[PDB]
Amino acid sequence: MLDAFSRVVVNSDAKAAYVGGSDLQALKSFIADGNKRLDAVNSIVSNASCMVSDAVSGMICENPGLISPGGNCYTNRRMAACLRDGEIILRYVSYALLAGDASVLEDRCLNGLKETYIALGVPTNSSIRAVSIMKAQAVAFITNTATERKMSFAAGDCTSLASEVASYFDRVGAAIS
Amino acid sequence: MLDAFSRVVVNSDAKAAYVGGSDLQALKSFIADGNKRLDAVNSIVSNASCMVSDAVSGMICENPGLISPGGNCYTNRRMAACLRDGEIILRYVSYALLAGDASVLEDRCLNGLKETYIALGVPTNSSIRAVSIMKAQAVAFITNTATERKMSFAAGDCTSLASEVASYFDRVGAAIS
Amino acid sequence: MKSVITTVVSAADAAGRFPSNSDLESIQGNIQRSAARLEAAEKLAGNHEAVVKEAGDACFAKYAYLKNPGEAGENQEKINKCYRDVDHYMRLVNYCLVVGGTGPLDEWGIAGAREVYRTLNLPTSAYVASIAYTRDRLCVPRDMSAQAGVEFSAYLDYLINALS
Amino acid sequence: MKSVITTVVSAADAAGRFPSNSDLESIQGNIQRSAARLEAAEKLAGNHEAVVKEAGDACFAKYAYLKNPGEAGENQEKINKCYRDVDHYMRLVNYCLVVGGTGPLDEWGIAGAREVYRTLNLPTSAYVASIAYTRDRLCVPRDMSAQAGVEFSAYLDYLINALS
Amino acid sequence: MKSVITTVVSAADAAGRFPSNSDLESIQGNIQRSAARLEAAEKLAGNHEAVVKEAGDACFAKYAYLKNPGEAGENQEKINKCYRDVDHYMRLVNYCLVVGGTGPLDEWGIAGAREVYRTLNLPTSAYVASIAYTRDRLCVPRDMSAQAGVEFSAYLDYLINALS
Amino acid sequence: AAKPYESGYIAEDDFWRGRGIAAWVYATGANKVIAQIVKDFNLTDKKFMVFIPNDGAFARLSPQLRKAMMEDSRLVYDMLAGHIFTSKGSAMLKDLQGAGYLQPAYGEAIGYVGTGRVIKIGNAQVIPESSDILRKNLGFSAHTLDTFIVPKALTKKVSIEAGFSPVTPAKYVSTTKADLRYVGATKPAAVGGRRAMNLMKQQPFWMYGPPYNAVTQDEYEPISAAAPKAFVDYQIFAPGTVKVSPDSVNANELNPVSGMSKYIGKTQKLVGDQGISDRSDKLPM
Amino acid sequence: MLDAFAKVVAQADARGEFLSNTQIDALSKMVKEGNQRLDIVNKVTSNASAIVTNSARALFAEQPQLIQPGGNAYTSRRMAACLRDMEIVLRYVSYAMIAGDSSVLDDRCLNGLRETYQALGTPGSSVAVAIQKMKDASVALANDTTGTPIGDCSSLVAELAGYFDRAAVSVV
Amino acid sequence: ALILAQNDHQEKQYIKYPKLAAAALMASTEVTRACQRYAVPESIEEEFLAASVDKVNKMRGTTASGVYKSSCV
Ligand SMILES: *C(=C)C1=C(C)[C@@H](Cc2[nH]c(/C=C3N=C(/C=C4\NC(=O)[C@H](C)[C@H]4CC)C(C)=C\3CCC(=O)O)c(CCC(=O)O)c2C)NC1=O
Ligand SMILES: *CC[C@H]1/C(=C/c2[nH]c(/C=C3N=C(/C=C4\NC(=O)C(CC)=C4C)C(C)=C\3CCC(=O)O)c(CCC(=O)O)c2C)NC(=O)[C@@H]1C
Ligand SMILES: C=CC1=C(C)[C@@H](Cc2[nH]c(/C=C3N=C(/C=C4\NC(=O)[C@H](C)[C@H]4CC)C(C)=C\3CCC(=O)O)c(CCC(=O)O)c2C)NC1=O
Ligand SMILES: C=CC1=C(C)[C@@H](Cc2[nH]c(/C=C3N=C(/C=C4\NC(=O)[C@H](C)[C@H]4CC)C(C)=C\3CCC(=O)O)c(CCC(=O)O)c2C)NC1=O
Ligand SMILES: C=CC1=C(C)[C@@H](Cc2[nH]c(/C=C3N=C(/C=C4\NC(=O)[C@H](C)[C@H]4CC)C(C)=C\3CCC(=O)O)c(CCC(=O)O)c2C)NC1=O
Ligand SMILES: C=CC1=C(C)[C@@H](Cc2[nH]c(/C=C3N=C(/C=C4\NC(=O)[C@H](C)[C@H]4CC)C(C)=C\3CCC(=O)O)c(CCC(=O)O)c2C)NC1=O
Ligand SMILES: C=CC1=C(C)[C@@H](Cc2[nH]c(/C=C3N=C(/C=C4\NC(=O)[C@H](C)[C@H]4CC)C(C)=C\3CCC(=O)O)c(CCC(=O)O)c2C)NC1=O
Ligand SMILES: C=CC1=C(C)[C@@H](Cc2[nH]c(/C=C3N=C(/C=C4\NC(=O)[C@H](C)[C@H]4CC)C(C)=C\3CCC(=O)O)c(CCC(=O)O)c2C)NC1=O
Ligand SMILES: C=CC1=C(C)[C@@H](Cc2[nH]c(/C=C3N=C(/C=C4\NC(=O)[C@H](C)[C@H]4CC)C(C)=C\3CCC(=O)O)c(CCC(=O)O)c2C)NC1=O
Ligand SMILES: C=CC1=C(C)[C@@H](Cc2[nH]c(/C=C3N=C(/C=C4\NC(=O)[C@H](C)[C@H]4CC)C(C)=C\3CCC(=O)O)c(CCC(=O)O)c2C)NC1=O
Ligand SMILES: C=CC1=C(C)[C@@H](Cc2[nH]c(/C=C3N=C(/C=C4\NC(=O)[C@H](C)[C@H]4CC)C(C)=C\3CCC(=O)O)c(CCC(=O)O)c2C)NC1=O
Ligand SMILES: C=CC1=C(C)[C@@H](Cc2[nH]c(/C=C3N=C(/C=C4\NC(=O)[C@H](C)[C@H]4CC)C(C)=C\3CCC(=O)O)c(CCC(=O)O)c2C)NC1=O
Ligand SMILES: C=CC1=C(C)[C@@H](Cc2[nH]c(/C=C3N=C(/C=C4\NC(=O)[C@H](C)[C@H]4CC)C(C)=C\3CCC(=O)O)c(CCC(=O)O)c2C)NC1=O
Ligand SMILES: C=CC1=C(C)[C@@H](Cc2[nH]c(/C=C3N=C(/C=C4\NC(=O)[C@H](C)[C@H]4CC)C(C)=C\3CCC(=O)O)c(CCC(=O)O)c2C)NC1=O
Repeated sequence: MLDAFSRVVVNSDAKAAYVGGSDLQALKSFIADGNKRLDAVNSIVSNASCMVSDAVSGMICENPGLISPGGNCYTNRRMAACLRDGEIILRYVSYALLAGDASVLEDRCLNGLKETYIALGVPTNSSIRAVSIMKAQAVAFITNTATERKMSFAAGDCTSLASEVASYFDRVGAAIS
Repeated sequence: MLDAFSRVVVNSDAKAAYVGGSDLQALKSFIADGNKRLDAVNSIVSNASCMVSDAVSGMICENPGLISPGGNCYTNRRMAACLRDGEIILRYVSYALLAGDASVLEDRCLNGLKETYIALGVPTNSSIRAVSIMKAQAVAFITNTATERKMSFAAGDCTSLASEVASYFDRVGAAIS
Repeated sequence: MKSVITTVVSAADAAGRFPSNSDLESIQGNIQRSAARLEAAEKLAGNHEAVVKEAGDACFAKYAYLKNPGEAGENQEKINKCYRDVDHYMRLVNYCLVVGGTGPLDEWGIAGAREVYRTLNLPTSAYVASIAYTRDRLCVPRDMSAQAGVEFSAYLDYLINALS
Repeated sequence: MKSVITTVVSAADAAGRFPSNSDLESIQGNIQRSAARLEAAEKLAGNHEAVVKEAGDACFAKYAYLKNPGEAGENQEKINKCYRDVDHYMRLVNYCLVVGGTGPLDEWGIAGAREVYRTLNLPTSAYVASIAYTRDRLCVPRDMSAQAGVEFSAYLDYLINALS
Repeated sequence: MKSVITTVVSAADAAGRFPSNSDLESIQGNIQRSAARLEAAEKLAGNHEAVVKEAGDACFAKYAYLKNPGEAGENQEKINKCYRDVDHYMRLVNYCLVVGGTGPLDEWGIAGAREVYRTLNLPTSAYVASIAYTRDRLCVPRDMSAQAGVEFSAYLDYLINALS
Repeated sequence: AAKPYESGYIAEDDFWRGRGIAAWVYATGANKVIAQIVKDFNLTDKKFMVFIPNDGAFARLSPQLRKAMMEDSRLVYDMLAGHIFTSKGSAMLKDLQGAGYLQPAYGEAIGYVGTGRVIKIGNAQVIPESSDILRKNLGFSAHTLDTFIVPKALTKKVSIEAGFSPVTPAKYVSTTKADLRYVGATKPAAVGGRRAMNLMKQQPFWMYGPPYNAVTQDEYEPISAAAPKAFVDYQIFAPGTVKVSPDSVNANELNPVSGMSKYIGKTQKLVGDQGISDRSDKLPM
Repeated sequence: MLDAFAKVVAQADARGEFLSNTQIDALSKMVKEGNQRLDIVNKVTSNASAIVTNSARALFAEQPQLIQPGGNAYTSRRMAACLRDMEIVLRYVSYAMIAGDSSVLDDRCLNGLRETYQALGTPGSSVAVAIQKMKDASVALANDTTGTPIGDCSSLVAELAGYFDRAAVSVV
Repeated sequence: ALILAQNDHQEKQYIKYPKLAAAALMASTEVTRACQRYAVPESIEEEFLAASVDKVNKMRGTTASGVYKSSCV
């Protein structure tokens, strides 16, 4: 499991080169932008339950065949398992946003999730819609463009973090796609 | 004298407009590439001593009549004054490129220069050529395409600053004409 | 206009020198500080209708005698021209936040003001009352950021010190 | 890799809970101490071949018996691989100065080293004596800053206590 | 208790190793953020009966049906224990502001609360609505500092997401 | 819309221009649309109430919602009619306590929940600090909001997948030195000559030793194969012209206790630099 | 196999919805570069043998063990296989560069290359070092004028380097 | 004239009109008596120190040959 700091270590260990000079610009900019990163992971973590419930309710209210008798989110057991399935993916994307690298998302969440949903008969398309709704909630919560709740931030620009979390969210969709 | 920032202020003061968000896209792009403007000015002032003796000797090689007896560059005193000119014009052009505005060029150097060179008997055709060779050296030094001196730069494009200094040099040439 | 640019190239022009490393080094601070001093520029430019409004009545609330006959604000058009002057001064402060120096203030509001305000009986204390009322009503996380507020207040008090 | 981030996300993953305030509070200190450890790592990166050369001869100066036949430093192939292994350890120390924790040491140089050095007849005291010599030639204002020297000597003592 | 110290000594004890540099690096951030969270906790401690009285009223105002017979807020004994439980939750939030983590919440108010509130017919939405009202009445410069408000609202959102 | 001071700030639009809450109302032209909504529903006589989203509320509209608002004028009209309420007269902040409903000028009834000083009109929170403003002429009361009132009925076609997902373009960070050198390795060897070996880089000093034996660039050039028959006598010259200097005068610098020496033997190859040469500037021939 | 234009359509059918105007001016900009992109692929396919041979020569002057007797680069059969394995990755990087999307690169070049190199005993890290040396020469050869109009190409050479790094991390 | 002017119009005026720039430099040295006709040395040290500068200034009153120019008469 590698963060942003360990990624340059593994990149320069293939070099057998010391890290210093050229490779330090990204790390010093990562340090100088760290308050916005903590400020963004806190904003995602504070609104987790509303995000998961809103994403699963949106996925159902766009496709009502899931709660249809014989659908994949039909009974209470399947609905609770789907809420859990969404909550775990949000947890791992929050880990990857905190670490600044998506290696923890690959190793513990996405490694084999593709055919696990296949063996379960879980529909692939619906989960992508839930992931995209969670992505759209995450960018609005980071950039303080949420219509239902406004938070308190110091003024400035952090759309790089919004692009990074959008870059994590589509990655998950691709693996299960 | 003015610079690039105050240029839009006299434009807004002509209509009593506040400088709004429309006006600041031109100026925040002036700041974004602020490192390239300093890197472009530093390349010119580094080889400014070669540039005058490059250009004036090129102007001699084309018209031997200047070093002819009675010619305008015939005396050591007149040759020193011509080399003194080759440097004043190069100094004010590097002021105008640093400021991002041509204002300091045409009230401190070119205002009253044409009738001075007419009253002195300084040849105008020969002058134009000393400025054009310096312009050709400026575009070579900004775009790092000199034959026998290459300077270390970060990679990227610089034809906009080269076009700006090319726009200052024919302002000089049209002024002395 | 006196700015970071026009200072260092006139010092170089007076000495006949090329732009040295100090001249380039001075403009590097114009890269760092322009993130803060430009953030107050659109903040004042977008909400410039409530600040003139809130300064103009504070000027007359401090000095109610100006509406007496024979005084400076006796009729309506004189008060209309009085609000226009606070709009002019806030526009010049908006300009000075953009150039980065006290150029436009010193050219367009400061030079020659002490003659016209004495000739036309305009009290300078009533001029600095509105600028001071703008100065103490700066909520440093709410109006703007911290450094943008510092850059804004440093240009307001320069006008206050120059008018008195 | 053992670091500041990885410990707290591994703890939150073992507990199965979201990142709380204590986790973010632990990253503020990473933000604080990165100003010292990164400029320790950069100064190590810029001058590493001088230090690897300087610490390599202290090993053979302390233990001159390694160049005898039958030992582990007979010909030039052994001395070259000795300098290579010392450079490997200095590179791992540079890596741990960057990542903030002892991860790259514990997994690329320390784990399994005892079986290799016992099997290949490599005396660990002379792999230790170079690291010990490197620590003592560190003055507080000359080589780096004050906290950078603390950050450097802490990883040197970690490597020494691991191999001893 | 879930905190900054306890997570890293529990991780080092599970690994069976000494405290490394990453552990101490995690405590530097505790030293940093204690300047904000302690003066959040002190301001909560000095004015808690005003906030609890205010919090209780909001729940009833939102859910006026609780005072009907057959419900959980019939007589004064239920409303007094409602205010007591809201004061308990505010005290646990004050405790988590001091310890630096969500330990006192997770063990004294959250764990087991769902079985109690389902068994004793206590609607969790009204135990949530008081905490939700407390969060929205927090202005940035008036009630506390800027980072203290962030530290306070983070624990309020943690309690809200735990009970919802 | 001409000047806010002329004749003070008594006129309706000038009074609001003098307030600092909603500058965006005149920055854009929503003032004309709201006027057309006060004539399309005859709201003039009956005493209504209006909720104004302040500055900052407008500055935080999502890009995909702002795009929809700027590509469909009926959407703007509906959203603006949803901020004007006739249900209960010109009510202040003391009449919204409890959880009830308000009737918009056009939209469907919108739920509100007021608990003391914390009042929600659905999706939006009222800013109590600057509100409860009753205008006698044109009687209505005004309140400020932290957010636009956005009903789920109007923002059903707005999606982030429609082209508003945030993307930051990545860029390379090469240098002029590196690119100039590497470009010489793109020509065929029969043309490039020496430059065909220009893609090799310096390696750690121990990579050039016995086990690995990395080759330097000076070993690919004719300078490392020069062994001429002729020689310089070094005796023909008058005494005092031949010069000799060592690299140092010290035992354990010319050769340390170990075999790692920079001056004696075959270990003077094991140096960090010296792995490449800048002798490819001469020519391509 | 998709191009960058087929990407947005394949994500538009999935939601069952028309391309909004923001996707359209995202695409007309991508058309409006156009000539630069083909100038890039023209420069790489004009010098392909030089790129491959100079990268292999730098690889063996650097790592002499592959051509040492017993090395993976020993003999002619293996050496010939190594010469144009690199030319295969160069070909598919140029395909992905002209497509604007790394869909052909993952489908028929990088799909299963790792266990292919594992089943043969080929060291994948040296393949990655060869990929990096081809990358450096390709981005060096990409940004010269050579009789093209002056402009910036930076967002295109970043994508070209990204294709090379995607190929380099997937092999090893 | 361009270094003693305060506002930009005042420097633009000396720029456009050369006699105005000749007169401003004179009036600037008259109201603050830095001319030589009002400069009083204090010690004989400073009197010699002023004599050296004045000897340099008289040399530009002759030609490059050494012939007296028509200015210093
Ligand atoms: C007479 C007939 C005649 C000359 C004398 C000579 C002068 C000349 N040079 C150029 C083009 C350049 N001159 C430059 C100036 C310098 N070159 C240097 O490297 C040093 C730093 C400096 C002088 C010491 C430069 C940089 C150029 C651009 C190309 C380059 O890489 O050098 C011109 C104009 C174009 C031309 O005619 O070549 C002239 C007239 N050339 C003569 O023909
Ligand atoms: C720089 C050379 C590196 C290297 C190459 C190498 N490869 C092989 C063997 C094979 N390579 C493949 C690869 C492909 N087949 C394909 O169809 C495609 C298209 C996507 C690729 C990339 C295959 C099938 C083989 C086995 C067949 C054969 O080559 O005879 C070999 C050795 C040959 C052998 O194993 O007998 C080498 C040397 N290895 C290196 O050392 C360099 C790093
Ligand atoms: C130690 C634990 C810790 C936290 C709990 C958070 C809290 C936090 N946020 C910021 C500070 C900030 N946070 C943001 C981020 C944003 N602002 C916005 O307007 C956007 C909505 C959003 C990004 C999209 C910005 C822009 C700053 C200003 C400083 C900076 O740019 O780094 C700061 C530094 C300045 C300050 O003290 O206020 C802190 C401590 N960050 C931490 O380090
Ligand atoms: C570490 C990462 C990790 C995960 C991502 C999940 C992945 C995962 N999900 C399920 C299991 C499931 N996941 C879902 C979820 C869904 N089905 C749908 O129709 C929706 C599209 C979606 C909810 C949004 C459902 C409904 C089940 C239960 C299937 C069943 O009961 O037959 C299972 C089988 C075990 C079980 O839960 O019973 C696993 C391993 N678990 C993990 O450990
Ligand atoms: C028919 C079923 C149906 C639903 C269940 C909702 C679900 C829903 N919510 C949002 C969109 C959103 N959802 C949230 C999440 C929240 N907003 C808040 O105010 C709370 C704090 C939190 C839990 C409710 C946010 C923050 C946004 C975007 C910005 C905003 O609304 O402020 C989106 C748009 C996602 C996208 O752009 O693709 C959808 C589909 N809408 C529907 O059409
Ligand atoms: C502030 C702006 C400023 C300038 C631009 C210069 C330009 C300039 N040059 C001269 C004066 C001169 N300028 C030239 C120059 C030339 N003659 C040629 O044939 C060539 C085309 C050209 C050189 C390349 C010569 C030869 C003289 C001397 C004339 C003489 O001595 O009779 C003079 C008159 C003063 C004097 O006699 O020295 C001025 C103002 N000086 C300035 O102060
Ligand atoms: C005080 C003195 C002082 C300077 C001299 C400049 C020095 C300078 N130049 C650039 C940086 C740069 N300079 C160039 C310019 C060029 N590159 C080329 O290939 C062209 C030949 C040339 C065009 C004219 C480019 C393209 C960058 C990188 C982009 C940028 O930083 O804007 C940078 C940013 C990168 C860095 O070094 O960290 C700096 C500090 N700035 C200063 O503060
Ligand atoms: C570019 C900068 C700039 C300014 C600062 C103003 C300054 C200024 N004010 C007035 C003119 C005036 N200025 C005022 C203003 C005031 N009287 C008071 O008692 C208060 C102190 C203040 C209002 C708050 C009044 C009342 C007049 C009219 C006086 C007259 O007409 O004689 C005039 C004369 C011409 C005119 O009527 O406009 C000028 C130049 N104008 C400018 O162009
Ligand atoms: C990435 C982490 C990493 C490391 C830390 C090193 C660790 C390491 N060092 C050696 C290997 C060695 N280390 C030494 C060093 C010495 N023996 C002596 O006589 C002196 C005591 C001392 C000189 C300083 C020698 C001589 C060998 C080679 C042993 C041999 O081949 O016989 C080997 C055996 C393989 C080899 O190098 O040939 C390994 C794995 N290598 C790594 O890859
Ligand atoms: C980045 C890693 C790094 C280190 C581990 C140290 C180690 C170190 N010391 C010296 C070099 C030296 N070190 C000293 C020691 C001292 N001089 C003083 O002012 C102090 C009183 C005293 C330290 C206690 C002296 C006197 C020299 C020069 C003579 C020598 O070679 O030892 C050198 C050679 C380069 C140089 O001249 O500095 C190196 C690499 N320095 C480093 O840069
Ligand atoms: C140290 C941590 C700690 C806590 C967090 C609280 C948690 C808690 N609250 C209640 C208990 C309660 N909580 C409420 C509150 C309400 N019911 C309503 O009608 C409204 C919805 C709401 C008012 C705000 C009521 C009425 C009881 C008493 C339930 C009863 O006795 O029937 C009880 C049952 C025992 C009792 O208080 O008599 C407990 C354990 N107590 C603790 O010791
Ligand atoms: C320690 C915990 C703590 C809180 C959770 C808050 C909550 C809070 N707010 C108020 C009291 C108030 N709070 C406000 C609100 C505001 N006033 C402003 O300047 C802002 C614009 C706006 C916040 C967004 C107002 C106007 C009052 C006085 C009227 C009232 O009782 O609500 C009071 C009564 C004591 C007081 O007068 O402050 C309390 C406890 N304050 C605290 O001390
Ligand atoms: C461009 C920069 C900029 C500013 C300087 C402010 C300026 C400002 N704020 C307010 C208006 C206000 N200003 C404040 C702010 C405060 N009140 C206090 O008692 C505290 C000292 C301070 C916060 C710390 C408040 C609470 C209001 C609304 C009520 C009031 O007028 O006090 C007004 C009156 C007109 C209006 O309502 O908009 C003005 C001009 N706004 C800006 O956009
Ligand atoms: C067979 C395929 C084929 C092509 C690629 C193009 C080649 C080509 N490219 C350009 C046009 C261009 N080519 C470039 C490219 C570059 N400029 C540089 O300085 C960099 C070295 C390089 C970037 C990689 C640029 C930047 C333009 C346009 C000039 C501009 O946009 O300002 C033009 C001029 C017409 C136009 O501008 O559209 C042509 C004909 N034509 C073809 O028929």
